[PDB]
Amino acid sequence: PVLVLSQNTKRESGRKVQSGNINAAKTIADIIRTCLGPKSMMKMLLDPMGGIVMTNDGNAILREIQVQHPAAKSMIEISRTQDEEVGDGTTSVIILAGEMLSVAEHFLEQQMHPTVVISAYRKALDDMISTLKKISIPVDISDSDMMLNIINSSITTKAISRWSSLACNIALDAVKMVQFEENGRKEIDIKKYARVEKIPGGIIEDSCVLRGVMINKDVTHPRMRRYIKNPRIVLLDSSLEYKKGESQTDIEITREEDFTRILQMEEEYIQQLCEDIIQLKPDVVITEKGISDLAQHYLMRANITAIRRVRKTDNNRIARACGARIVSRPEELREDDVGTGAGLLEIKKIGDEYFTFITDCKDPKACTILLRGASKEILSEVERNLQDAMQVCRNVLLDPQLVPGGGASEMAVAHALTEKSKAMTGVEQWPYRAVAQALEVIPRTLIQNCGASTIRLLTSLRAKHTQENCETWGVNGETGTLVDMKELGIWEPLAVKLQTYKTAVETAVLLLRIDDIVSGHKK
Amino acid sequence: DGATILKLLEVEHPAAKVLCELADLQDKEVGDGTTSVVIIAAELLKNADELVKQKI
Amino acid sequence: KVSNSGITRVEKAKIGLIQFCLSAPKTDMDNQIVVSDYAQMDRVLREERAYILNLVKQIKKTGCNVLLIQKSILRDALSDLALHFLNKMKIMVIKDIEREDIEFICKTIGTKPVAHIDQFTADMLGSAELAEEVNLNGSGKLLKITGCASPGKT
Amino acid sequence: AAVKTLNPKAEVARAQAALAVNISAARGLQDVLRTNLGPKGTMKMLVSGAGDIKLTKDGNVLLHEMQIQHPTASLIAKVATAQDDITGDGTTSNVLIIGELLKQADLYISEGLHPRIITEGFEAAKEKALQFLEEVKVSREMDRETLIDVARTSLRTKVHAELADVLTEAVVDSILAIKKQDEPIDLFMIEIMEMKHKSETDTSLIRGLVLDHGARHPDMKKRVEDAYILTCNVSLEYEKTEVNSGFFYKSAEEREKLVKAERKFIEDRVKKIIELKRKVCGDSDKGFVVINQKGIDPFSLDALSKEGIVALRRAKRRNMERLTLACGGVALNSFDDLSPDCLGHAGLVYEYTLGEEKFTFIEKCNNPRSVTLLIKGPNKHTLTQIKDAVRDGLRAVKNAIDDGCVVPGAGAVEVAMAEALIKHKPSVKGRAQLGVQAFADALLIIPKVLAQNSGFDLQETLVKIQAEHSESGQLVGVDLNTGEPMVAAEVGVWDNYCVKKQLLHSCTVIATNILLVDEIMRAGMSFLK
Amino acid sequence: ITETKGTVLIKTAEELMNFSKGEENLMDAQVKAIADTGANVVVTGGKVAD
Amino acid sequence: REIVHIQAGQCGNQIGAKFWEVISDEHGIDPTGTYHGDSDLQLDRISVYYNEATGGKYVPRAILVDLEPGTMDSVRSGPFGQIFRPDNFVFGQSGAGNNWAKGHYTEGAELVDSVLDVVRKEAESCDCLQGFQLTHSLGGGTGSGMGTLLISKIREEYPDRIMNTFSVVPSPKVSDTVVEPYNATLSVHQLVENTDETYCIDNEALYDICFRTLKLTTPTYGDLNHLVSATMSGVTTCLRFPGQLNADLRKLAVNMVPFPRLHFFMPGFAPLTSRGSQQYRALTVPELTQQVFDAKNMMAACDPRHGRYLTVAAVFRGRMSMKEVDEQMLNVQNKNSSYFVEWIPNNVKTAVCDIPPRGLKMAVTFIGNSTAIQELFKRISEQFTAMFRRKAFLHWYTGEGMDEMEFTEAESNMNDLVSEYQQYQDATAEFGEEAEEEA
Amino acid sequence: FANMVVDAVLAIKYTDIRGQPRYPVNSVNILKAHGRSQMESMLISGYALNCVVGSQGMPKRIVNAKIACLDFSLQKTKMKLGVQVVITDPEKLDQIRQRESDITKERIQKILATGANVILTTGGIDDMCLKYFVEAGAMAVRRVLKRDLKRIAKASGATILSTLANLEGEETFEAAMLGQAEEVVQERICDDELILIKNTKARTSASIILRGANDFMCDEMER
Ligand SMILES: Nc1ncnc2c1ncn2[C@@H]1O[C@H](COP(=O)(O)OP(=O)(O)O)[C@@H](O)[C@H]1O
Ligand SMILES: Nc1ncnc2c1ncn2[C@@H]1O[C@H](COP(=O)(O)OP(=O)(O)O)[C@@H](O)[C@H]1O
Ligand SMILES: [Mg+2]
Ligand SMILES: [Mg+2]
Ligand SMILES: [Mg+2]
Repeated sequence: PVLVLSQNTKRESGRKVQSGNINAAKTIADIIRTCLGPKSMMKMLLDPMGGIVMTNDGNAILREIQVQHPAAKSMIEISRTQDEEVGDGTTSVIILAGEMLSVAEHFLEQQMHPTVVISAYRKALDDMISTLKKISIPVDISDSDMMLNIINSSITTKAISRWSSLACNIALDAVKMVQFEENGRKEIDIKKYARVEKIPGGIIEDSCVLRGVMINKDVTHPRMRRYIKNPRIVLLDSSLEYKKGESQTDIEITREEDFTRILQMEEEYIQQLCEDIIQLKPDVVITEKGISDLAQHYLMRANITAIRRVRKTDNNRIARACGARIVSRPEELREDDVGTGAGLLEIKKIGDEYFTFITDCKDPKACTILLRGASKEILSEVERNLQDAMQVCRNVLLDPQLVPGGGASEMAVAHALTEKSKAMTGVEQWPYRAVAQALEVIPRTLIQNCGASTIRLLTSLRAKHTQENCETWGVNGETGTLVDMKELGIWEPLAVKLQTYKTAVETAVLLLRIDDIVSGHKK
Repeated sequence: DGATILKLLEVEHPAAKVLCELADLQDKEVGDGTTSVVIIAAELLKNADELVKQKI
Repeated sequence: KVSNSGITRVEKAKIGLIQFCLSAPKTDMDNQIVVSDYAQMDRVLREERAYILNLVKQIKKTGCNVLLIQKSILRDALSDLALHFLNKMKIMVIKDIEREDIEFICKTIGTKPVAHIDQFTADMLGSAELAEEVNLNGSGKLLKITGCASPGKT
Repeated sequence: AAVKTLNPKAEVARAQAALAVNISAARGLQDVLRTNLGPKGTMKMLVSGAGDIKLTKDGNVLLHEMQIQHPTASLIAKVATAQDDITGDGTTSNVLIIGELLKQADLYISEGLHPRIITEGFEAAKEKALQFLEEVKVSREMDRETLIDVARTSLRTKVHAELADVLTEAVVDSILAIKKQDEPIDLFMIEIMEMKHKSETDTSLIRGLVLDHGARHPDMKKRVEDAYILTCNVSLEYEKTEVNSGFFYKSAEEREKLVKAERKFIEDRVKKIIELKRKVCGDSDKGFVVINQKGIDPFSLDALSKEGIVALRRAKRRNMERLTLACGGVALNSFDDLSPDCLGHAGLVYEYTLGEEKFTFIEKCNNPRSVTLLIKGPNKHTLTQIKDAVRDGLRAVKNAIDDGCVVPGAGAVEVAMAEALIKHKPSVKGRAQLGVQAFADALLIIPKVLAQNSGFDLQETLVKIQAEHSESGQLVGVDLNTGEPMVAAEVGVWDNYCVKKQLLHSCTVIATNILLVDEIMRAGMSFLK
Repeated sequence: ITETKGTVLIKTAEELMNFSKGEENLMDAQVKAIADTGANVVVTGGKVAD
Repeated sequence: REIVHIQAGQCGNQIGAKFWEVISDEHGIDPTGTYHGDSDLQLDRISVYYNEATGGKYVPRAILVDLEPGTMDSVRSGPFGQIFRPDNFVFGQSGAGNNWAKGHYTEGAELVDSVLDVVRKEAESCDCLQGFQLTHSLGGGTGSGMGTLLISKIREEYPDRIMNTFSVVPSPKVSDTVVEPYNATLSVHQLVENTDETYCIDNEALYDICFRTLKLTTPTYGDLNHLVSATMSGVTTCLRFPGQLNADLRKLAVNMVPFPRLHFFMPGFAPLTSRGSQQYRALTVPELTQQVFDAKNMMAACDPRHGRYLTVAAVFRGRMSMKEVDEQMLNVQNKNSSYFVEWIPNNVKTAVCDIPPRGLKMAVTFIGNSTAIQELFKRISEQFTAMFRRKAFLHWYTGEGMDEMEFTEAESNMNDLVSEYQQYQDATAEFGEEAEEEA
Repeated sequence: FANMVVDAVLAIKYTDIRGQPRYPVNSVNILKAHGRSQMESMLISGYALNCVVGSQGMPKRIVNAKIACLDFSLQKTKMKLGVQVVITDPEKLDQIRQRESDITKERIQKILATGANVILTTGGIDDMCLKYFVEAGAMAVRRVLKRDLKRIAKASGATILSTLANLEGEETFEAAMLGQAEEVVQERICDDELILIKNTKARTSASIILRGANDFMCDEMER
């Protein structure tokens, strides 16, 4: 009865859309800009399943928020690309993106086409990168006391800052161990081989990093030993149980002696399995699947110890720690796949529950971090902080460079760009300067969280950098006085800064190329 | 991308669905200029209509 | 389109039409193979491959270059093993020809339907000067057979 | 307001509102929990939706059984449980300190002080307190008489006076019997069994095992005066081939032959046991008892019954271990190596019937390393009340043995920290002296609550206690029948050392984290649907 | 009958004819053997056959 | 033999509560426990699902497990609650939250230790038990998470007893939990290698049959339980009544499951249509049997015409003559034999019970093994893969203590399982780029 | 980007009948992965696969590849649906069950005896079959797309096999039917991994990886 053309699809266009997206981007920044600096306070979030997330992490805040607006979905997404890439800097990236997007509407209202602004933004990004590499500082990874200060400068902003001296040791020892050169010349620092285990109770000063692994299992049969000094271990994959085939089988029996003989043949087959394992004389047997009651009887006879139903994620860590490799068929069990690199096997009780320990390895390539503390919520914040530290240490080991922290780099880059823009003639001169001036939102946020004068401190610091050799001066985040970063000792890896600037600039380019919105077309 | 936009919209007027597959065909045959073709086709109709309103 | 992977153009083609099935042997009576000894498993695998191999050797013996199968819905018409051998012997294969246009195909090129391997001789083949599948710009792939020696009135 | 413009259905509470919600709600948990502290505390009643009844006085039990829906009442509840499964005692004092600690910190914040200043006060106070506690502890030999006092001090705050006299002896004795040398105390070997009959003063300790099931055949003997114990988990139940199989015969006669033949696998196993029984038990004077973890067919029962072999089926997995250390046999999975060396010994086995249910007793073991506690009472709610009080008693004794030290209680120690924390506060610098002062008053909630629940005056009594310990350097606590100063160690009041160390660690950490919260927000998806 | 699945298999004419007679004769002897001991009444806890 | 029934979660408890209700009213049992029947045919096999206590009382063999008292109190306070064993009720205090990690690692771990004790006490009262029955849903956390943990613990304890299950299959058109696919994929991974067979049922066809075919434009869950409880009775019906051939659950596995890994069935219930059609449709043998191969009586979203059936089983209930049942069965077997099996002819298993289910003239039950079930499992995997790329809502699972590798592990099996069913069709084996050169 | 685009097109130039050249675009695989800026998107002289090695213990870099392409699954064998197994002598059961797992073992040893280091398969590989590659020190990948396998076989000179039988009864695997590439490396690109095949000798092939701020921006450069 009615005539239609698009059937219930909304549409917006014009300068309302461009102003609509920018106002949405700034709102997300206003949510998170209180969580920056050593004086940052915490937030608590509520999830659909009733848990509480008391966190300070920039990404953690945003991933528990539901927003309809298309513009906001972009900001949430670039948060997790930063975390997955370099693990640190998920807050400074958001604050920059809002400021770089907010200082652009000034030009739009002066009838300036967006493509003119875009060509100016990406032109300033290249000079941003070159200037950063100029003031880079080379580091010597062989100096342990230098590497402790790198990690300490990245966790003084979190909750574990009270136990900082302990945390740096835990993070550094683990990464120094999982480093692994292998066939060819492929060096890696994979992080699925550094398990983090939480156990409520005790005190946080009871945390330690083990030379090995821990398992939430216990011996199948009580008679089996619980304390071995130098175990010879084998890791299996199949099951020690007479299981059915798959080729559409059936048995037809017409004699008295066929029913009992068939049953006796299953026990002989298992005895074939157990005898073959014994041929290698091990002390510990670890398997992925079930173990029949008969198989335990033969194994306990030969003084073996067995573990049932271990996850595939745990065998791969054990195999790398002890030195064994997993073998599926016992008929192909050899001496090169038996692991003799352990130094102890112990099963303790931790609060009405049994754990299995394999420690004192000769040269492990896998570790298991043990954490104790008040409750689940506190330990949940501990591992989120520890993961950032272990991601920070890795980036140093792949690109040994440093740049001053505390806002020193931003002012150094700001001065360099401004002095370069006065050799530029044309309308692109103005956007080229406002982008550089947008970096100063990093020191400004630090001052406001400290409780100081953001007008007096910033103008004195801008005037400071105008001199010839003062590029390392930054803002102290606890008292509020301009101090040199050489003596205070704050540094962050060069990789973190490069990604923060690159992600921030490119997001502003994306949302500045918008002209209209179409909605509700139902796929 | 002109072809991508039109494919994602919901249209039921038969006079418009002809243009949606017009841009789709330009994608397969060539792969560029899928927005130029739609503009030209709609301008040819509009300009020809005034000729038909006059007794031609 | 053609099931073969690699061959898309044939010159001086000899075309033959098939109405039987190149698969494992299958009787209308409900049959089944019973295994009771371990040596029997290897025998079944070997005997199946020989049976399929025998069929293809007969077809190549007559000089056939292009093969046309007919659709079947009760048993498979072209197994993976059969297609592998036909590739090595350089035979162009076209599968799933409709049952309701078999008359038109025979009329156009002059072939003769066959329903038994024992009757696949050189007298049941048609000749064509060119057989090739052409690829339209973006619409899809099409097949053409041109230059029939014994043309019909179609 | 910066989060409403994105998701209008979001609920938030900003800076000063967030502190107001947390502090006002943490105090709510304290107003009802403060009546549990001390042996004079009041017993609550709890009723679920089904109409059940559960009287209790415990801290952790009360937390999870009271109808509460609050975020900040969820953080506290999770901590109280974490302090429960590890230490076993000290959950009520946990909540009282956290609430009182937030109240004192709020007192100075309302005057315009930044919360981070008080936080640094707590850490400085926490470190000093942990050093003071390290020098007050009393090291002893852990003789039986000392453990009686520690066990009594923890069983007296959760049952009436006359009952705690009975449970104290059983708890101390059971720990000692299973305790080897330096090897740690391994629980799960103190079986707790409940029998709903007779008065509740008949709770006793049995130097053996009790099993909640018995003989199933009618003609099995009900009592055995000298038994051999066989512990096995092999199956005497009819079993079929893993691979599919069926019987094809030809006539009636062949059908019978196939029927008899199919029992031969099981009948072989039964003959193995009987052949052993004839050998060791040559004359009809001793006994023989079979305990199996699996099922037993009626045919197998009839064969065993004809030889007077008492047999039980499908016992629990844990008892496969307890019987081994009690009687002294070997838990075996197969009969292909049966020998007299693998049999256990037990001096008395008999059977008890309680209406619908039956029980079996294994007693008079030569040197048991495992024992059982038998709980008796006239109600279901009473049995649960005894069960919880038993759990706390074992943990308190075990901690007093694992550690070499015991700390006097009755409210004496917190006064001592309060005194020492005052004389350290002039040393520190800045406004952090306010944080130290806040902590010192927090530790004084334990002596106050104890005096308040007995019917005395808080201010008058606490000054009397602080009047002492300042002119005479002895450790002085609160007396519950006179209100007078009392020397804790001389009377017999005691407290575990690990409980106090962990209690100070946990409380300070939470209050530190709670006070630094900017805002409470709920902006995510409403429900997981 | 066998607890495991059990079917009767016949391959010749004689086995088909002699199956029914054989089953009945076996049942007669079993009951007569019971009556040989002197039992006057039989009590069972299950189904009875015709 | 002896069987035990165990229910968990939301959906499992509801069906089980109705199931025991549609058993007592047949066998002459009453909501107090006495037996008031006059037919000895009912009491011959009464002990397979029941225990007898002194005084003539009878009690079910059932275990009710849930992490929240709300559901258990509803059954306890509701009808037939006085019949059940008092101690068999096992309940938590906090629920599961439908996070599969929470029900598989954190909460279910400390509950099974107490539940495993109860099932031992029930298994001690039977001379020789034969197997278990499990009733659970694949969407809730407790059904999937704790259901997986329960089965793994059961297998280690009990070596070779059969594992029958009745699981409802999620219909993603009814998506519900935004994170539905995570729950379904992991449980099926464990189910493949630890159960004999599973009977799948979807709420979609549960929604269609009552609404469209019958009446009640707004059918609530209460009616949905009745329809599935009708299907509960039948696969299980033969077991509680005598027959000329002793059909036990073990021979069901060997005779219905040709391959140990392709062991998922979908059932069928014919005699239930519109109330007027319940009267005016001439409910004779061949039209009633005609509903077996229809597109309406199915309760799974798998088109049969685009599939090939493997094995079929037919159960009949009622006192008929022997001839007409075989006559029509002979007719139906060859009527639509074109769309029948590929290499397993003559699959029809015929079972007849004199006493029908109480209430109606006629009743039957059908079981079929389809190759179209992969159409259902494929769609689950496709939706799963689209979400894992974005890592959406992943922290709620990984952050609970489970490694990310498990999500990638479970995906591999689902592709492996689909490949298995696809292989047995030989029809689905039937290009954009221009690379068609020399070789 | 114009330099990248032209180089990729000229790298797929094909010489066809009589004198016609051919440039089959969309034969170049384009991959998206968020992370660094788009100016760091890199062209690959070879091919790229969105797959990871089957098992962890297996090696992850080969410096001289002998690539073998297969189109069939490597799992334990199983009799067809028409063939049944009936046992009347129990002593034969043990040999029956071995042959299921032993037929597949012999096929693997035929493959590995000719010098193959990298195995690519469209079908799946059983967990037991992965062990033989581990000890021999070879790399294997399962669940590979068909269209990907066609391009690698064309570029590296290998031949796609749907079976092992030859013009006689037995099964053989000669060395004249193997591909050759200069290097196979599994790399890390923003939290996930993929496989790179470099410097194929039979022909030239190229692939492009694109980097961007997020996924929506990455999809835009692809179109
Ligand atoms: N002691 C300090 N004084 C001043 N600035 C600091 C100090 N510690 C860290 N910062 C600054 O904090 C900034 C961001 O750190 P953080 O608060 O972890 O946010 P994110 O890492 O998410 O960007 C860095 O730029 C660093 O310069
Ligand atoms: N006889 C007693 N006289 C004085 N104080 C006691 C006595 N018995 C116990 N207390 C005190 O009661 C306090 C609380 O213990 P309890 O009531 O078990 O709850 P919780 O251990 O959870 O705090 C202990 O600090 C202890 O000092
Ligand atoms: Mg940082
Ligand atoms: Mg264009
Ligand atoms: Mg106490």
